[PDB]
Amino acid sequence: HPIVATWVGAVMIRMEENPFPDKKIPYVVVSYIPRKRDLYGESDGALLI
Amino acid sequence: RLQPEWSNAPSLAQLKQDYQEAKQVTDEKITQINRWLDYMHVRGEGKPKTEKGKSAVQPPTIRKQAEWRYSSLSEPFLSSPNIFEVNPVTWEDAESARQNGLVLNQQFNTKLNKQRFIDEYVRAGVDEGTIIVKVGWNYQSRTVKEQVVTYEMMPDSSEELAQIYQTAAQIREESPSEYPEIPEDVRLGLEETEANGIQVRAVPVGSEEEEREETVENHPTVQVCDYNNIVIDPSCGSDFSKAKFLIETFESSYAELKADGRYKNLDKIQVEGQNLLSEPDYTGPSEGVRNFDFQDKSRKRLVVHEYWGYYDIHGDGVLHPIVATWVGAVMIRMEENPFPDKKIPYVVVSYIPRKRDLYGESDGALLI
Amino acid sequence: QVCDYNNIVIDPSCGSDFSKAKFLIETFESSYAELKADGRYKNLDKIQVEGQNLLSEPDYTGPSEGVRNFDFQDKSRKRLVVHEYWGYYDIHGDGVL
Amino acid sequence: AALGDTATAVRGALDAASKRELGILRRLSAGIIEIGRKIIAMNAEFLDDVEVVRITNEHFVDIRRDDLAGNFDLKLDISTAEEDNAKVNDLTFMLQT
Amino acid sequence: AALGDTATAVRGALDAASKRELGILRRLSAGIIEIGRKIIAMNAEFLDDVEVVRITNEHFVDIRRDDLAGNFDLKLDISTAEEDNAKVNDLTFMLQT
Amino acid sequence: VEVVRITNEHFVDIRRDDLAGNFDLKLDISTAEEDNAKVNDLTFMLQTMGPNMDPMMAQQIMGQIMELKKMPDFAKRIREFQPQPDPIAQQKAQLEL
Repeated sequence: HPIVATWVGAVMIRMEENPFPDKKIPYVVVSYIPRKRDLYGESDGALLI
Repeated sequence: RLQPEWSNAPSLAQLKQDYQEAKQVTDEKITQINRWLDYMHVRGEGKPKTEKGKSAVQPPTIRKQAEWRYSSLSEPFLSSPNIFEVNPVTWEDAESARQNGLVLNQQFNTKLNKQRFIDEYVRAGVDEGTIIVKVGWNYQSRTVKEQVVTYEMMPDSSEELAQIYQTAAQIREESPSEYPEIPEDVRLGLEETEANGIQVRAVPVGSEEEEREETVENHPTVQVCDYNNIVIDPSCGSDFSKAKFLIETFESSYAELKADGRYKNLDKIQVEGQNLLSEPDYTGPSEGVRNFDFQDKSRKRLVVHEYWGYYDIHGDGVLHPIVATWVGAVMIRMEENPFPDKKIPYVVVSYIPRKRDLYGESDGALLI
Repeated sequence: QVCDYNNIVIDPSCGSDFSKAKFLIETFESSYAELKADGRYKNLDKIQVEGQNLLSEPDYTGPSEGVRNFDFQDKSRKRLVVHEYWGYYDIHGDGVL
Repeated sequence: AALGDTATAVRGALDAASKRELGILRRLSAGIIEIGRKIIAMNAEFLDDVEVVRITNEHFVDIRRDDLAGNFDLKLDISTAEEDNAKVNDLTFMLQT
Repeated sequence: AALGDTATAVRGALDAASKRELGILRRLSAGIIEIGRKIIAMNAEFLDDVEVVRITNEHFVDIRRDDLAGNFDLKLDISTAEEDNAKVNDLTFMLQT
Repeated sequence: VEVVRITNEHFVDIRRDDLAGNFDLKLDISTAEEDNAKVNDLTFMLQTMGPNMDPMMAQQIMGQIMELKKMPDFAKRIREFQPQPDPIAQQKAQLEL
């Protein structure tokens, strides 16, 4: 099930199911230059060193 | 036994037996492609060995070339609002054509990324020589809902009921999409209004019941693949319409397998086993990820083998299209091919053709 | 189908017409199940599929060299070599082809 | 070649380059078309009439059981803006005259 | 390349550069579109009808409970001035004739 | 029945003398420029043919342009369309009287 849990130090402050209308993670990841089977891309000037 | 009516069903021994005899062929091409890849990225044997006290610079040129071809290849697909375009053949068509075209275009636009897909497509094609694409269907459900109600019939007829029922009939006629969104009581009274006279009014009563599982997911799926986890019949020449078997190894988890309701014997897996440490196994995204795990028994990673192909299920000496899926030493699925077209759900495209061979050649295979 | 140029033999006396060539022979590769499925053959039960092993000189020149070692060991998908001969012949004694 | 000496003398180079790219483009297009045909075939039966209506907002068109992937009534090709413009221009012109 | 020898011989360089930039532009555009769709989905329910009316000054349009992020009735894309001009020109022309 | 399933027209009988044409068919490679030439010729010669009778023929031509431009429904509807005269023949009868 889609859940969210939030804590500080050693105390749990929040535990709940996902509250957004679409039960997904509220993040978006975009890769500038793609790599083979990897989320992170490559910077523009990665070959000019 | 999962198939009591199959006089001659394959056993796990024969499947793994055929699996071994084809790696002996695919390993050559895998090493060739690895050598090609080790040059566009200056790694391994592509890194020149130089003495201490002298330079070690190395200008990339294969990557230089590929960068100027990726976009010019990928553009003619994404430059348009939608990819496909369907036209009728004979005047009998142009309704089915329009409907199917609209459905397919919407599916590609929304459900599938199409962007990541096209990018990976062209990139793998350019710098590996061949593209494999896996086509499948996803269907998730079981999310039960509850609390039905009950309406009592009532023979009260009036003028407002006639107006509302006329409007609802007009809606059901010209905008069928919006018809289910009208209230349930007035809807059911409306079909009662043709079940008998207009007297029907359908006063509510109330009830409760727990049924009617909802289809949370029902759509197609398209994944590209990795070229290290796929083995094909090598006797096919270059047709792929005559290849007799294809084997793919991938990675999944117990919870995901259970959620996808297409498996049996799920309770005899012993998920405290594989540890993702076996030779022919899923070649992970990188090397560091080989040490990662979940230790939850519900999200622990497993390795699954799939075998699509043809076999002599009976003794008649006639081949039938079958699929068999197993993990570790336990057979999880054995069935005939379930897709409407009894073929292997894969598509293979060769970038630069070779004489009587499925695999192509990479773009920068001659610039070393 | 296009063909491979190593498995085809033509009458060499035709000059360059191919409308006067008298025979053409092609060697290809198939399997017992496929032959049975294509309903155009007889005597299929006297083949002894435990034979050829795809190891003969004029045989089907495979796609590569590595594939020569591949086989199925199923007796229904084992690979065979088949010769075909199209041409003209004096079936009767009339001396008419 | 000839990176600028005459307007025509540079047109040939780009022409040849594009003509060479065209073959690869066509191969990839064929692959995409095949994927699309498979997807249509699967949509034919796995999907429900109410689901199709929810999208099209038109009365459901029945399905022919003979073929499911077209091959008899559908022509499938990659759409592009210039062909769309051509179609619009043809329609406008031929309506107006 | 060819920083000035012929009007055509400089058009190719800028063309290739722009064509290369276009892919990165498209990836970033896809990211923005995804963000927008998520925002629409959240607006669907967290926001009140009186609040929407206060902005639109039109009678509230009901909401379909099946989908909240469109995916069935909305097409989302980046707006640009040239497309706006094209739309205006089409409207003007086609009204006038 | 197989041919009808494709053409959606009544089956045309077959001549037993020849089966590969050689008497009634001319076979050649089609190309876009020849298609354009044919369309242009049809359009021009329709637009300036003359007051020649049998408007059925003009309908046939126009339907052929539709079909070449890939709107078979419009093509069939036009080619089967039957013009109908108004009630102005009353004027001719009354002026005769």
